[PDB]
Amino acid sequence: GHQQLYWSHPRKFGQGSRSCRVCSNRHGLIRKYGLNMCRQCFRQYAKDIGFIKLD
Amino acid sequence: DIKLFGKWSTDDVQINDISLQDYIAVKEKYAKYLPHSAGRYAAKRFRKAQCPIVERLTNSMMMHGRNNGKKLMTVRIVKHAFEIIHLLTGENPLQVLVNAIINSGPREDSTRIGRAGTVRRQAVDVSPLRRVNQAIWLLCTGAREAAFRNIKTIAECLADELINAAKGSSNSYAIKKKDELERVAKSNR
Amino acid sequence: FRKFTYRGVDLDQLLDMSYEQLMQLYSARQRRRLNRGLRRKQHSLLKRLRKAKKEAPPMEKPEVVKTHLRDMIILPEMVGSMVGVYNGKTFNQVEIKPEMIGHYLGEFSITYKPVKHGRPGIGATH
Amino acid sequence: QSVQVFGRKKTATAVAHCKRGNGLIKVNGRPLEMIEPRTLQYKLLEPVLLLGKERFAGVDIRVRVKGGGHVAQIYAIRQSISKALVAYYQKYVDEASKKEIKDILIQYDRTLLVADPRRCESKKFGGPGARARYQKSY
Amino acid sequence: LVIPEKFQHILRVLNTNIDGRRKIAFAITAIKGVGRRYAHVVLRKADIDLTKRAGELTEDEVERVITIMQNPRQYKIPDWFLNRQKDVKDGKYSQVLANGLDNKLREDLERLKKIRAHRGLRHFWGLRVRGQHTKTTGRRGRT
Amino acid sequence: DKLNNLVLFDKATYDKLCKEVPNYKLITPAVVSERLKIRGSLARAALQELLSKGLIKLVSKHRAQVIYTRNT
RNA sequence: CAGCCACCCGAGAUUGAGCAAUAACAGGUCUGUGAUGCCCUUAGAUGUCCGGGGCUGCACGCGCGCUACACUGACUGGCUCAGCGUGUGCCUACCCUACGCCGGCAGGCGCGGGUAACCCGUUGAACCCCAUUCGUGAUGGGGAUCGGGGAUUGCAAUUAUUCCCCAUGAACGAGGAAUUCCCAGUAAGUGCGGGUCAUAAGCUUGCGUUGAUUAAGUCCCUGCCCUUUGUACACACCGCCCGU
Repeated sequence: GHQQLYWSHPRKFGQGSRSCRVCSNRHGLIRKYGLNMCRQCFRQYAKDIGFIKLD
Repeated sequence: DIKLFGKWSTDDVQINDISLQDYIAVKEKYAKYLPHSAGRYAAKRFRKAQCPIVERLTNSMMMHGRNNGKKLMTVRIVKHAFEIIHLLTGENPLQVLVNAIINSGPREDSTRIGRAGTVRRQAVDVSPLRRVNQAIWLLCTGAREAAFRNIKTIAECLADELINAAKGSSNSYAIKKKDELERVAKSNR
Repeated sequence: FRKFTYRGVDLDQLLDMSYEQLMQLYSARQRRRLNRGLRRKQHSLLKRLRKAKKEAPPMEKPEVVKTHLRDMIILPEMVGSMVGVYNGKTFNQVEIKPEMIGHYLGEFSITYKPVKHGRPGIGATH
Repeated sequence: QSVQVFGRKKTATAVAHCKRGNGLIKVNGRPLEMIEPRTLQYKLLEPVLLLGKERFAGVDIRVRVKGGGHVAQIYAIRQSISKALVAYYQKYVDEASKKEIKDILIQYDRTLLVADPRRCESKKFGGPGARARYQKSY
Repeated sequence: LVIPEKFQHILRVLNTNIDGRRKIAFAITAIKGVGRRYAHVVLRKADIDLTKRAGELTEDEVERVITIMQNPRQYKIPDWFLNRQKDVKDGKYSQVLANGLDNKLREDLERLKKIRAHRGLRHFWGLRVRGQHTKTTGRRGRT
Repeated sequence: DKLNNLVLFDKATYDKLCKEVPNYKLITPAVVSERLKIRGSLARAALQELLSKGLIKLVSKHRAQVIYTRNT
């Protein structure tokens, strides 16, 4: 009866399925302004986001 | 009028060191109603002597990681013991202050001297600026330890140390430190 | 000889007593599940324990119950029987006694463990 | 009239509205004799009695303040008062006594007219403070 | 009311001896539950001047304080403000003075080991209750 | 360590205290406590009580610096 | 001369940081990755649908740091001053959050305020502004060590993990040798914010607030190998090499 039993428990607090939006990676997710990436993808892809370094 | 805190007269001080009023000054035009002007002299050199020495005190009994950032407390605590020396000796606190700065102020110290040896020390002359710095440091160290863990409050331990250092009394911790400096200068020629 | 009670009430009284002053007897636990409500997959454990309790062998303990779910329980009807609770790879056997009420079933599952026994030896000097 | 030209210290500032009034100086609904720290009142009466309490002969000065820190407001409230006095004394009346009082308060100190450009620097990562760094692990 | 000479070293609990040097609002901290803000509030609402000292500690004061500490409902004080709300192993609601009756309740090490509970075993070895994680770090106990 | 001080009301707070504090020129709770063997806390309490009696001249008040001088 | 040191004016006579070479490492990361090399993995698939333990252990060695040892002070409370920010939304309830009723403690419904300097906000804030027992202690410095109860985001708080009320004063009298870090709005004291986030900070990253005598020097004993010099090394001293 898995067809009506599929996805029984709503996992809403966890980010297993809400991990970094790029790939199958975790351990360092940041939700500043809703990035939903880890540090790796953000830093390598920060040139297209619009975040620049002049501090 | 430019009297200190509006109650201690400033036209009465006599350093009596021939030529030292440029390195110990409470008469100078920088001497203001209060010893609070915020830190601006420490940036450059030989500008520290232009400080009104009341400010140097209220910042020297201002230390030890429990007082830093509490300068208004230091100004209140110097008003305290200024109005207390006003009655203990019956004279202006500036006179006993200059007496303390002219006696406690060291002359001879001992330092390591040489490019190739490390055996002993050599006698050196401590300049007026460094002498007032270390004299006020000894005064504040005594005043901290004299009221540390003790029932005696501030403005009286400081007061006692100031009065028995201003007259040249060797009973003072600062004056015994001065004597120790002089004797170690004797014992390391 | 020594006297033990549950603050003037027993399982029978608490069965007769409604939840009104039961909440006053409740420490802090298992109260908000009523306001939250019970979800699906949660109707068979009570039936299974009651069915087991109906037939109790003479001079023998109630039949072992294999449970893989930590089920929140709201009533003392469990007290007076035995439960086979979860350890991690086996099912450990538990006698129920008046301490069960005032506590949760999951509080009897204590499982934690070291690596091995040893002392600082040849490898570790400093 | 608004002859206000700032008067500042740190991030706190004061604006010294000046007019032909009663000679009473007001600080946002409270007299300068009563300020929250209860300790810097002499720092506020310093300029007026240094240059002379007789100068105020019907001049109403209301200073409005805004910024962080009480003592940070002071050294700027009094700076604003001195600026307002300078503007009033430059607008119509002579300069000889203006230069006299200016020399007197300039030899008194420097923080009555010209602001302190100092400001709190940023903190650099890899340490607890801007210049302090963590302890070395051996 | 006010009297210069009432200073006595001992207050009566179970005929034992206590200290009597502490001042008022602090001399009744010798009781296990009374003290802190409990003694402060009972003296605060006791309708007496609190400037009194140890020497002016009257017997009427002590009698009223003992009565007020017997039951909390003198000023309608709830039982949880005392160290003991509804008791364990009995249906009482009050803290008991002296020793051998209240401390009998605290021994909570065997029965939880009967149900193989973690709390009883933790209190059996004298370990941490707040849950201080122990890996190697710690400088108390053996040195 | 060990707390043990004078808490008894006897001929120490009125006599030798009201007869030796007025005659001295500097009066401080610490000074009264040290020079008259008395407790500083009770020194403050008694000084407040006698100020309520009105036999001193007050300059300023603080938690640790209450400035008194002889007036009468 | 390049320049260095003093001085008057002046807001300012060294404001702070990101960019930073040629060339290289066998320093860490295959546990960051839908970027990847023979072995176990050939469906007997070290999580994969569901998900009920695991880096959540006790005898001790100076691993960044934490509140203190007190009277420059914790402490009834009087007065009142902040700046970066963060903020209702794709399998994203949950974000801030102006009142009535109740409820000390978190929180129930509503009229609304907010995509934003419009809403909290005038971050009324917060450190301090010293009128209260406090006096050298085991009580009020030192919640660091007990059992009960209201409960909001959390089916699942079992090591009250995290939101508090009563009781618990152990140790610490500013601490050996070796020894971090600090020149101006700096060190330092102080609270707010972002990261993680069931609403979450003893950590880190920013911000303010309060705010020094620290010396405008030398190379010690610390590294950085610049010049001269020696070399039998060039895999470059973790080299080379002699003999039993």
